[PDB]
Amino acid sequence: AALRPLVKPKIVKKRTKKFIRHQSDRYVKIKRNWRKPRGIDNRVRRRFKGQILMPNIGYGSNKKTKHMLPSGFRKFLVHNVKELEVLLMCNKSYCAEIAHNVSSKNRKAIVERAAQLAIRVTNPNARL
Amino acid sequence: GVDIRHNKDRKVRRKEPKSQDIYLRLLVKLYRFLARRTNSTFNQVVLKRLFMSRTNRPPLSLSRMIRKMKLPGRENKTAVVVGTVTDDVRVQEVPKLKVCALRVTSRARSRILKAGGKILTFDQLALDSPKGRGTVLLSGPRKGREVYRHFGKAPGTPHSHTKPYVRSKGRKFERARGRRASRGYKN
Amino acid sequence: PSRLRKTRKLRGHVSHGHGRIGKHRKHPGGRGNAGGMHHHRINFDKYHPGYFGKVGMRHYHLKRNQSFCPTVNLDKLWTLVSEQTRVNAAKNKTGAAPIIDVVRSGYYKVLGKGKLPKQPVIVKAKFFSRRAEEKIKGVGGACVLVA
Amino acid sequence: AKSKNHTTHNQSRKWHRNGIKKPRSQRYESLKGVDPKFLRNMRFAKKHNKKGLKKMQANNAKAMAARAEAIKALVVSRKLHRLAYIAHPKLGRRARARIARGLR
Amino acid sequence: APSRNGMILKPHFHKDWQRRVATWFNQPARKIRRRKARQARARRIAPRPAAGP
Amino acid sequence: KCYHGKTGRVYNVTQHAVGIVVNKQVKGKILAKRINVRIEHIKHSKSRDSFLKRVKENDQKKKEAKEKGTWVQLKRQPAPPREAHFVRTNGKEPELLEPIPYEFMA
RNA sequence: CCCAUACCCGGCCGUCGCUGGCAGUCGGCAGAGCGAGAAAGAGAGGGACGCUACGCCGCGACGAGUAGGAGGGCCGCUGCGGUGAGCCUUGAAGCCUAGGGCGCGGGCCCGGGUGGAGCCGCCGCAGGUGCAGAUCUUGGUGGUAGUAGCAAAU
RNA sequence: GCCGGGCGUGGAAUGCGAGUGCCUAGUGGGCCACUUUUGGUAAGCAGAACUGGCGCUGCGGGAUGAACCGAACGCCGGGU
Repeated sequence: AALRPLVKPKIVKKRTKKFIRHQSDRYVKIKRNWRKPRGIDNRVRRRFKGQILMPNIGYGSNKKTKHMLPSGFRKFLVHNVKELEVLLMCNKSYCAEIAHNVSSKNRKAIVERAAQLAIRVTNPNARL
Repeated sequence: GVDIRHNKDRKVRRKEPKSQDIYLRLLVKLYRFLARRTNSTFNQVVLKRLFMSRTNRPPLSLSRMIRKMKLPGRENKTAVVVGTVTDDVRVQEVPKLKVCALRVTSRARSRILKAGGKILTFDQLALDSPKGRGTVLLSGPRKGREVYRHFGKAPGTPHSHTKPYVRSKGRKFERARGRRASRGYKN
Repeated sequence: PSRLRKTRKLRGHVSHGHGRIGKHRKHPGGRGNAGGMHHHRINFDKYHPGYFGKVGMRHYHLKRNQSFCPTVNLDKLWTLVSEQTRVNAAKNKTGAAPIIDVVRSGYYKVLGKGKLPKQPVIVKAKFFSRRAEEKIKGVGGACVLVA
Repeated sequence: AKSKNHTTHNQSRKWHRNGIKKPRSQRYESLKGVDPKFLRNMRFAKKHNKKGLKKMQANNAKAMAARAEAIKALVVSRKLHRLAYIAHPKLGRRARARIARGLR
Repeated sequence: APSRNGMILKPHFHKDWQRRVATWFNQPARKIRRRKARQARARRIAPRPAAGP
Repeated sequence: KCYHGKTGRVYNVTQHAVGIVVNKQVKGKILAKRINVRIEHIKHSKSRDSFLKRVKENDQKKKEAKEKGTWVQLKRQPAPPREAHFVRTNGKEPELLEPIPYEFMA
């Protein structure tokens, strides 16, 4: 009963786990965000066996399915009802996403307008 | 494992002008079309010369193109120069000219047009001659800048007539030891 | 624009673009133009020949206004007068030659650097060269001196 | 605290990176260092080369026409060879019109 | 520590110059002070000319 | 001593000497430097005339055989593999060879 | 017979090259081609998509990397000029999160909770702009540890 | 040394687009091996030549290992 996309291709990802910073587990000051090790003796840097993996461009997702949700759509942030009339001609490709700070009285104007324009919403059941 | 060197496989050349001039960027849109759908190699040279930096398209003097158009098998063809045509005050008579340049100085317009000449722009050149038929593509003196007199072999070298960088010239600025045979040595 | 400078791309890299072995110390070679006759000897011979020593006579109280003599070539000689003057002479049939007052334009000495259009002039200058006098005479003009 | 004194180890490798370029050959190499007395004469022979201008134009021209009289006094098998003639665009048109009637 | 081919420079900064740097933010306000007393000068001697003798 | 063996070309001839333009390799670059040498340390190099001889026949065989209408080879081709041929072994039989035993010669 | 990140085959990413291709979306003022081994002429007497040309598309080949160099950041931080008839007490910033996701990555967008008043996107401009280290500075808190210890002078 | 005119079967094989100019960082402690080699009884010692390595480099093998043998690396599936 959903608003199915144009075509639903088999998404295939080269890697699904995140990349963790080196020694980000052993410390709390070392946050999880990736930082390339530049040390002169660093194992991770010189690609030793059985270490953390360094992100290359070889892990790049297919351009046919890049920035594509599991539902076969692509997100687009929306702030008001006027920023929806843009997406009325990309119905089968680009879904709509209401921004966070949009109040609850304005969200129940966007969603049914997006039901009129047949645009899919990824966060319809909001604060409500 | 392939035994090659990737040292110089990325060819260093301009593929679009660094300038953000939209009138210049509109001309390139016009000549990108003419370069690839006409077999005329004239448009490929003009396309390559539109990309270049100002130091690579030096100004053409007015007397230089007079000197190059009074050559025999000419005087019906059109003058095409990608740089700019400055007026030369040291020439008196001006023949009638058919000029196409990117920019013409205000005095060089009034002196050309008073001689019954004709000044064209590159959009009008393509309309009058798409394949570049009957034109003479010219260029100003490229190594005429003051900078090249410092280049070459270094000064203080045997037979290396190269201008050094001095803060001021005078009798006591680089006239001593390296230059006089009386002071040590000279080259 | 600090956002275009290089240091934005050096954040994270340890030595900040100055090498680990040869660190960025205060002054490795000395301050200023030091070591001219010494450890920087090759740089001063290869790029500033003649830097060291004295030549010539020490003139004490040099007053630049005395040695003031801005030259003008014969190529751009007619540019000192209007185009109306240049045409009204080749059109004139009495042989009336215009006078070009060089000193009025700002120059003092006349040097002959090129060709002249063949119509006489009487250049009211202060100094002349030999070749400059030849060109004006050979065209059919005159060289009058003034102080 | 002694150290190494001299070694030509990495050098041969370093030279062949940008190649060992042979010196740039060019016709008309410079006439520098040639002995003056011979050169001083050579500049005189070039100074007086206009002297024979009329002779030279009136020597090769009468030699230009003298060349125009020596000319004026004169002026794997046939099977694959055949199939190579039908298979030619610019000069096999008349040939393969015989096959076009073979269907007719 | 000179590099390759450059120019031999002698900056005159070996003294302690950062104590006597005369900046010019007076300049826009200075002109107004000049002009507003140049008009008030002419107002005083109203029939006499503005440039003076 | 760095030119003893090196070959160059003459560009200036004096009474008892010649000027030569010879190549000298100096640390990864070649320099075409001019040296003045007396005649006594000089020979006409024959590393060239055998090509000058080859130019004669190449100019000879191009003018000749042109009126014959034929096309004859001019370029030097390297030594090819030899062609298939026979070997007559008339009457006699190839002698059998045998490795000799060891005789300690000292 | 076993297996390397080597070689072959196939996919995908990126870089490089072809200084590759595309303005021809030329429609009842129409007639749908320029893959063709061969220097040159389909010469005149009612119809999907596209082409932010700084866009799109097709082929090949290639991919290690400290010091160092450059390019791109729709990576991030703070302020300014513009702009979004932008968001906000029907809940902004900040913070928490076993929630749902995207990006190779820097990072980001949603859900929920808390909070109570301001904040952000885009095009430009500006910098005191991104931390793991410096026996770093200041603040705070652990392990040691309920341990040593609380024994000079009846 | 000048002109002028005439001769292309491009005159060995193989491979590959070249030329050229600016501006320029880092570096200027190196170390190991086959072969050659000087001093030393010798040394994981000191000093050179040539080439390749290590440094700057993971991977398979030598149990282990800066350098040995194989082979150099985008992310994956199959085969070898």
